[PDB]
Amino acid sequence: SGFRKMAFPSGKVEGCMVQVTCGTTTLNGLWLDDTVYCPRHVICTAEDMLNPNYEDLLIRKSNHSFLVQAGNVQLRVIGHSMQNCLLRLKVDTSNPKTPKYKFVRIQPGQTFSVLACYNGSPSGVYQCAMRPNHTIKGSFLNGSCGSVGFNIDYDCVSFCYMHHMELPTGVHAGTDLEGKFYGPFVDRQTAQAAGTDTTITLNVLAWLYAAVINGDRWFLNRFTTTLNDFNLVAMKYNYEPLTQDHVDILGPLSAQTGIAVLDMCAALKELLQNGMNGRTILGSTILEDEFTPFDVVRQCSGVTFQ
Amino acid sequence: SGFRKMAFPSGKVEGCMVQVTCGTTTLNGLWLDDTVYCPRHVICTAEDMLNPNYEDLLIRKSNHSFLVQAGNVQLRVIGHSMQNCLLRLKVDTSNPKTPKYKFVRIQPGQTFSVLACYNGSPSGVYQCAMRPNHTIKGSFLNGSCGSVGFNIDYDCVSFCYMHHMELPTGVHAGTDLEGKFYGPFVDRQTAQAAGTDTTITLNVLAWLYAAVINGDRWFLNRFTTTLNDFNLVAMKYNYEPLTQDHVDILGPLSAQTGIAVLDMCAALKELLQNGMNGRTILGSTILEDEFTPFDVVRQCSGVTFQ
Ligand SMILES: CC(C)(C)c1ccc(N(C(=O)c2c[nH]cn2)[C@@H](C(=O)NC2CCCC2)c2cccnc2)cc1
Ligand SMILES: CC(C)(C)c1ccc(N(C(=O)c2c[nH]cn2)[C@@H](C(=O)NC2CCCC2)c2cccnc2)cc1
Repeated sequence: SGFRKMAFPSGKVEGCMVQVTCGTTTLNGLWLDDTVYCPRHVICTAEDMLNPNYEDLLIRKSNHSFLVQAGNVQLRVIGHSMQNCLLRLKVDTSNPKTPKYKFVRIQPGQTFSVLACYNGSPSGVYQCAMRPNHTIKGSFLNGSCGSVGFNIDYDCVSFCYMHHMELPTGVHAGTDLEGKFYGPFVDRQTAQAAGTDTTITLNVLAWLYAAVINGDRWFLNRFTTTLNDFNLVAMKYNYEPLTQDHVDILGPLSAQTGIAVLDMCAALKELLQNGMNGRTILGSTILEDEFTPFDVVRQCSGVTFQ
Repeated sequence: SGFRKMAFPSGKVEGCMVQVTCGTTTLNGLWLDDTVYCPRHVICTAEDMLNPNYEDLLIRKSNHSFLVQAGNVQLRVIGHSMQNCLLRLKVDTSNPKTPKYKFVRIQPGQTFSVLACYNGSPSGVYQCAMRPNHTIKGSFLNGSCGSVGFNIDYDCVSFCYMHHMELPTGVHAGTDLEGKFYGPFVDRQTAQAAGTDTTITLNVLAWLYAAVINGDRWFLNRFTTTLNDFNLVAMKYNYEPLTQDHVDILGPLSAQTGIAVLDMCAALKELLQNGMNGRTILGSTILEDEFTPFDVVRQCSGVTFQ
């Protein structure tokens, strides 16, 4: 029993974290086989983060401009190239701890684990959702850049996020492992701000199903709704519209609990309109949107507490 | 910026997890040097968990009654002994991944990371507080027994918890790594239930200091309180009394923010009496008690956002 934000075990990623220094700037990098990936802003001067030209800054560097440290061992850089907002540094040693891995680009609403690192040293792990506005609600201090986000399936690490910067509201922005930013953000100091966010409806529904699996039904009702009628309410409460594709995704959870998706939508409509009346669901006084249907299936029992 | 429940990186512990089987019962064990630690209830029959006599059950076992598997490798048991509610199985191989480690008994209100494991395979990591009633609000399914809790300081793993059982309310009970239960619980099926819990006042105060460090002061006020006057209110709201020792612990956070401890206590008194009026603190609509003063110092910047 229980239901917590649960991260993946971080050991396979810990063995990949290194420190990269260029000039006076140090940050984290990710060492897989004979390549080290890191944010390209490692080459950026202090006095000009307002308007860097990365092509012009990088052509002025040699391989020995970069210092890469794996623990207390120096890795010699033998090549370098820019890919989007990442640098790829070729090193003279293949990481003997490289796990089976893939690079994936994750979609808004999907979750991943973050290994927060400083100076190439892992410091903590936590689970995050990619918000609809393409930010994450992380916990990062100066020098956390280059920390990565990932999911693990059958001992294969799917890397999906590298941290680049903090926005004015204290939330975080970064790229996939091809160096393409999530959202409309850029790697320079500008006035950019996160856009308005929205609540991830599919995840709220998944979490209400988790509550039923774990034995709680207090918030159900005798009503149903049409998709369109629910979406009229969702707009009023800044929830994402529900689509037929999202209804289909909830099929297995609906089958395990015997609660039709549109019947759960009617329960959610009532909770939005009337509130929770001082009660809790899975220990929470608010509706939670940072668990996906997959996360619920991963964590909950496959047998409902009827 | 940000503030999350952050676990320690789990890799040093992952390399210690093994599977232990006796008869038809399988659970997790912890392999350090040439010893495997696991719950002694691994030797307990299905048809008699109501009244096991562990001395009488264990004398009927040999070394080869126990099967220990580290990944796909079998470890031969060459000795066994009971220590309180743990079994210590001596094996023929010293774990080459044994980290620097210690066993510690943690006090109520203190936090630790849990590596949830099934069949000796790590599945997830999360951060927990030891409640005043000696339970934890974990997330554990059948077969999670033997999963461990730990903290990490300068690459030394301090193991503090091994999971034994789930109580009727869905919370979890276990032992230190000497096999002594936290709380008044026993390793058999009885009517036992968690006692009434209480809110960890020292942790709430630490988290209000975290909110000031991160830049938010909305909940402060112009009042102060005496320790005794605060404790009268704490009793009404099921908060633990504040002691002078706990005031002293808050010294460094008070110094970093310039807010005297008893002045923060006055802020907390007002929040208990008046509520939060629809506002949030560090993203939360409720007062949070699962971060210790040490956790706040570990995670927050050492420079207040003034
Ligand atoms: C060069 C530029 C791309 C503009 C950049 C500058 C600073 C940082 N940041 C670092 O900490 C860092 C830089 N180099 C090594 N570390 C911090 C940051 O984004 N500050 C913002 C305010 C000014 C510019 C952006 C930070 C703090 C906490 C978490 N994540 C990042 C990142 C990017
Ligand atoms: C023998 C006894 C000590 C009574 C015991 C029995 C079952 C378990 N439990 C297991 O899963 C297990 C046993 N052996 C290997 N796994 C589960 C459990 O506590 N059920 C309770 C209801 C009946 C008895 C107690 C469990 C579920 C989820 C999380 N944690 C534990 C533990 C202890």
